[PDB]
Amino acid sequence: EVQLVESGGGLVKPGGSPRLSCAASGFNFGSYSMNWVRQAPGKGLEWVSSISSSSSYIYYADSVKGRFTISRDNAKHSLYLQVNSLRAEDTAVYYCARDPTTYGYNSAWDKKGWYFDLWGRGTLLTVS
Amino acid sequence: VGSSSGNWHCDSQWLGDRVITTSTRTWALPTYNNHLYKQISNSTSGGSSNDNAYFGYSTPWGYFDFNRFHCHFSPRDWQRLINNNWGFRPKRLNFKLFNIQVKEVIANNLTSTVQVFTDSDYQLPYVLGSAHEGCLPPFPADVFMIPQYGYLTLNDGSQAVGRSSFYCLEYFPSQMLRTGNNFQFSYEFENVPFHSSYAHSQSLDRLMNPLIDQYLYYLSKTINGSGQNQQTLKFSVAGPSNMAVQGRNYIPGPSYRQQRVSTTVTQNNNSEFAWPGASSWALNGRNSLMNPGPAMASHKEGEDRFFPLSGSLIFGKQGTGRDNVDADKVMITNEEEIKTTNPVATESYGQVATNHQSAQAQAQTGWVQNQGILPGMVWQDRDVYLQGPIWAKIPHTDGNFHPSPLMGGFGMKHPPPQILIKNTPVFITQYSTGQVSVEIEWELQKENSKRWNPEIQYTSNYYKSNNVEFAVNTEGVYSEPRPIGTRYLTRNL
Amino acid sequence: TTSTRTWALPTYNNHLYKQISNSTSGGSSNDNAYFGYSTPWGYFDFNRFHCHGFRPKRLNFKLFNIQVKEVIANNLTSTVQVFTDSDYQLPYVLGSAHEGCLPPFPADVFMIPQYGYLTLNDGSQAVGRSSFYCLEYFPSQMLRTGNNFQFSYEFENVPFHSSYAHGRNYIPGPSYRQQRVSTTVTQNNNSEFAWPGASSWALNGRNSLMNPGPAMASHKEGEDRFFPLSGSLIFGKQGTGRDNVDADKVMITNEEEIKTTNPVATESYGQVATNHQSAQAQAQTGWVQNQGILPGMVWQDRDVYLQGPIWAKIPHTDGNFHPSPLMGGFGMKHPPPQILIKNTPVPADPPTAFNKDKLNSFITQYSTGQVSVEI
Amino acid sequence: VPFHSSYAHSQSLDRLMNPLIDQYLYYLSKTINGSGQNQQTLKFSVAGPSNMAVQGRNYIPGPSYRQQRVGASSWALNGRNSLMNPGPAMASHKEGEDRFFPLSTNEEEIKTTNPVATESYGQVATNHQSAQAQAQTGWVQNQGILPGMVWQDRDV
Amino acid sequence: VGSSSGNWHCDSQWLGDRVITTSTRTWALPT
Amino acid sequence: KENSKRWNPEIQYTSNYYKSNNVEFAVNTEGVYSEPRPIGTRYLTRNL
Amino acid sequence: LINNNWGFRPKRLNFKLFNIQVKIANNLTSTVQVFTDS
Amino acid sequence: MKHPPPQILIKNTPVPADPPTAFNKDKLNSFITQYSTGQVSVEI
Amino acid sequence: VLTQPPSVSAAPGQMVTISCSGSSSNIGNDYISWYQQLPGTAPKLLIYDNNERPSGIPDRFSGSKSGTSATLGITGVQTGDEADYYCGTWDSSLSAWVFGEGTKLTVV
Repeated sequence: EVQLVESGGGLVKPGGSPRLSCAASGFNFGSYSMNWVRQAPGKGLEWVSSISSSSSYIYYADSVKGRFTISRDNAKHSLYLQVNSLRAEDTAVYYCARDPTTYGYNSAWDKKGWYFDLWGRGTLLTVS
Repeated sequence: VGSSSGNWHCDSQWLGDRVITTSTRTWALPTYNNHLYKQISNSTSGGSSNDNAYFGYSTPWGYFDFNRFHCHFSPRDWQRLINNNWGFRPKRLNFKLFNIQVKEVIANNLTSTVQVFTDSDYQLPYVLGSAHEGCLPPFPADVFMIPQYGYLTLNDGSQAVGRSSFYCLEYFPSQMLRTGNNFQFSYEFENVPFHSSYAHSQSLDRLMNPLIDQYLYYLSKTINGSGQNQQTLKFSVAGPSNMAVQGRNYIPGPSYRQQRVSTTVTQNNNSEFAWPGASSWALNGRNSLMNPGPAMASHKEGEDRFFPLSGSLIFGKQGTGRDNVDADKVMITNEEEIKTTNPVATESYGQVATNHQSAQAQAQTGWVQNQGILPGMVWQDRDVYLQGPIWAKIPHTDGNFHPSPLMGGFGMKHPPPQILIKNTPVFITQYSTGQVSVEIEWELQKENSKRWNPEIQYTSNYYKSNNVEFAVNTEGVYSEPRPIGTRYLTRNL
Repeated sequence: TTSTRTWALPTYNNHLYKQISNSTSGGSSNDNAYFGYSTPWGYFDFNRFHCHGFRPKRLNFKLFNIQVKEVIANNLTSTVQVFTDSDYQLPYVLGSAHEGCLPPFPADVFMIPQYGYLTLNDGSQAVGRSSFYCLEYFPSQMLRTGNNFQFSYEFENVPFHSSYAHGRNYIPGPSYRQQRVSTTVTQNNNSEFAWPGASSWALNGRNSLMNPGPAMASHKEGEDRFFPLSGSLIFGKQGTGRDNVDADKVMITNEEEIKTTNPVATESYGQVATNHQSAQAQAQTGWVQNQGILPGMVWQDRDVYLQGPIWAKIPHTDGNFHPSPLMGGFGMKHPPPQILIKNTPVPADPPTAFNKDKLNSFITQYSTGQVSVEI
Repeated sequence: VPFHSSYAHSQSLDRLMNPLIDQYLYYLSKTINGSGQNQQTLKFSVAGPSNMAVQGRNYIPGPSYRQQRVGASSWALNGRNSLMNPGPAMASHKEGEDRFFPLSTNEEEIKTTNPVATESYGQVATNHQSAQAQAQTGWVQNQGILPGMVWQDRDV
Repeated sequence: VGSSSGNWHCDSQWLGDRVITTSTRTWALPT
Repeated sequence: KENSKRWNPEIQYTSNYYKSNNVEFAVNTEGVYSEPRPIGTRYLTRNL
Repeated sequence: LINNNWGFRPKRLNFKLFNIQVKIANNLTSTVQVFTDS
Repeated sequence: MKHPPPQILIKNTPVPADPPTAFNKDKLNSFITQYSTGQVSVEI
Repeated sequence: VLTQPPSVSAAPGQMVTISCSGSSSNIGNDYISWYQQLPGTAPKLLIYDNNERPSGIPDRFSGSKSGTSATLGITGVQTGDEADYYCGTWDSSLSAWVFGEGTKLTVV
């Protein structure tokens, strides 16, 4: 049915550049807002970045801002997170999250009202 | 040749109960259709459908359009209006066309003229009420291009009919302007009702005194209980405890059902229902979509995600494409404010008995999908927006009901006249630029309200951002980030 | 006409404003949900015909012979506050056909009703658009025992109420069908259809009964034993109970005089064609259970009764059609103003050291006096 | 009294637009990409000259009561049925077919502002769609007055 | 004694560049 | 009076639409009036 | 006031004291003393 | 000074180049390359 | 910032109430959603739009938002319901999505 698979994770030395690809299958990847959520080992999960359906709206968390780039491909049904200047704090499990609601961008001006109805299994990324 | 024929006037003067807005823009008028009148029809575009059929003519004339509220109001002036006032309406109009500069492809042509006239007898087809593009820009530093004038008339398929009328615009008298001449004219708006820029603080069904019983009775029980021959007539009195059954004087406004579409795409049915599930009306064999249609609430309380299929006005954002744009590009307006006196767009009006009950017959009730006018209805007209149109022309007909237009604004039998402009043929490659100033005097209705607690106001977002709203970005592009409705302050029902 | 009555105005809510919602009343259901406020103020209601073609013209209201009792002795220094809402800035409760009307028989003494109003709600809760009105924030006249109060009102022009009985050019008025109910119980169906079978209209996801509804003939000619389920004004007889009183405890009014210009409430309006006939299909029809306005329609309003309401207020809206109220009477955008009244609270002995709290201990008090209203 | 109007409109109610210009209004053009499970989306497009059926309009045609195309349409008064004659003013027949007439001369000059007598006024949704339930409509066989309507009276 | 020495005035008149706020209250003064 | 030529709209003091058990600056079920928050006077803007 | 204005300031002050009631039973002839410090 | 000598703002009125000849919604971005000159006298 | 109690513990069949306090910019302003995460699995949505419940989610879980705080209430607690709970919303001041600190539910 509907699934999200995250690959690209592995063990990389600090300063190395990796690329996390999220492949979607079972639905129309073109009409949904996509997200990256990471969870550091034994700690609460953290939101990282988001990209719109047309990839015109892109948001980043402050911790990852400026060193992480998020891109989306609609033809290949794939979501991309490029990583630069990896730091020890970047060890986590990277979850690919899907947001069904488009309401933040067309019906509400004051508030986004997002929620994540579909989650990827996640790919581990370790810096050593 | 060396003297200016007009100055640059942009401001707003807020005086007492009236508003005076002035706007000056720079324009460019190219030579449309190589100074020719060409018949157009769906056949020229291929004529794929009977619903899309059309017949008409395209003319070399251009025309000035300032039928959108943004041409006369800045975002601050519109905020100043909608927060402080219960109503407004246009009174006077003044138009000026000056600083004519003719070019030839690039050098100046000093001896060329520009023909301009107004139709004050309304003898031409009035195209200014159809919410077309080509309006004077929201932002004063934008130089805009004048839209071409064309009209339609009776058609059968792509073919014409004998009754079809043909209009030559060179058959009107028109003023001719060289580089030193200027054109100006004044217009008096006919008397129209104030737009109601307020939201009711009461609902039509709650108008009662909650502390007191009525003296009217309703039928509480038709049976004593379980058993045979249990029929009875038991009349409880209507009171605070049950407010649904009380007798009422006034009933909600009319409805025409629309389909509800959720903004969460996962919720929507997996089928193509954009046209097949749409509400429409049919005229002479052609089915026109009902857009936006009668004024009805967009959604029920607690359901802002859904919107009526065609029942809302949907604008675009800056740089949005013409065809099949993504859902984050559009701006959808909700008409929830009228939810107190008006039925929901996506809900039925109510129920009616479909039979006579008897000992052998159970009571049957069918749903009312559309309900026309009934004595004792009350309703609210659609709201007007900063991006939306101002006036419409009331079609000249034997009869109408509540002529107020369905896209919002002021229905007028004699609206502001069309302003036609073209370059004089000399052909030599030629275009002209210049200035346009339009000034409207508005009337205001102040609020005397005794409400104790503070109102809802339109306010700029408090938080930081890369850009500030209603302003240019780093490239110099001006963008209106959101629609702004007029209804914030409240009244009693 | 001229009326004079004796009123007794008590203290309501202990001189206090109270938020009231269905949650205070037990929570009810969604259709009965409400949010509002109850006020210490009382108000006068002469809106019924028994208190006093034809139509009103002028109005004169007098309030005099003020007397205030402490609980019983006379307090001659007490005041009674009264004001009229001539700008219609308060919610208008006089058009809902409530109780508290001055008694028809002139020798009776009536208890003035308490003023309350409703506002917007999502439930027992309120929204940000819900408005709170403080009646103390209006200028009002203060009267001791010797003072009197008097204001005159000019009815805005309304049409005469018409009281009389009466290919084609004109056609009958609109209809919204009502369920039929026999006065003989064994004829009705043996099931509970009081609410399930009724005609309703929906507003913001709530369903209100259609009562009394559009003006329609109560029954066809020859059948007097039937009355529309929500289509008639039902009055209780003198001494009738509040809940589940039998059919001989009430009075069911009938509109049958308007049968000439108006369709029957129980019958359909008519039939329309539902298809195109052809060699392959017969002509098909369907019933019209409800009909809006059509060009050529004529209709009569609902009749007025000695126990019926006189006027109603037309809501302030962009548009309305034939504003005459459906319960009967004269629809007016500026009807006779509400007259609000309360006793000024008199505090009991306050503490002898300053306590910043408001004073919750008052002298038990009520006022009596005289009302006279001329039309 | 108002002057009786004695002219035929050269413009249809649905064709008052400037054929050369797009509208700044949008309409929902696509609900699905298609031919697959979970292919759901919202695509919007500019109402324009190429699709003129979806454009926003300020006014809608007059009120109608159906007639059988040539079972009689009727109105009940005091229990007694009565034929509806002539009834509300409506177009006698759709353009191109002159043989048909309403069951109860031709008015065809009014077909610009008025609905055809033997045609339904239009369609209305009868339900809320969902992922479970497809959208449904139903035909309007009679429509009373609505705000924003315009119509012609009957010819003399 | 039996005649009122004043009336109840609370309101706000918003006039041009000026405002007039009137407030009436009920007080109790002990010893 | 506010004379500003500012193009974009102001920050204003506004009531919040979201539903609640009570109305701000209004009585509660018991009859007690309350003031929810401190309201300062500075919303409109001027140049320096 | 605050949304529509750049500034405000008081001008005139008019005070009134009336409907005096001295006290449980009324005391009709008792007086209340009031003065201002100008 | 609370009210110093006012700011005197000046610009050249944009003169657009040849338009597309078919109506385009967007604002015109192509102008004639142009500048102005003159005299200024200030007397205090 | 969304603040939740670090742990909650109740016996099976007992009402459990988990609530995360928020500022005006985030919880007051936006709809809040709740996510429950098992020890070896990715987070799964529990409640969305304050009180709405996704299909496949039991009736026992309920949520409400009052003022600036939203509370998730679980009734008829079961052994299988022991997992991490996070409440998240969009925060306007930060202009980023914020998750609560997390709440470990433990049944004895």
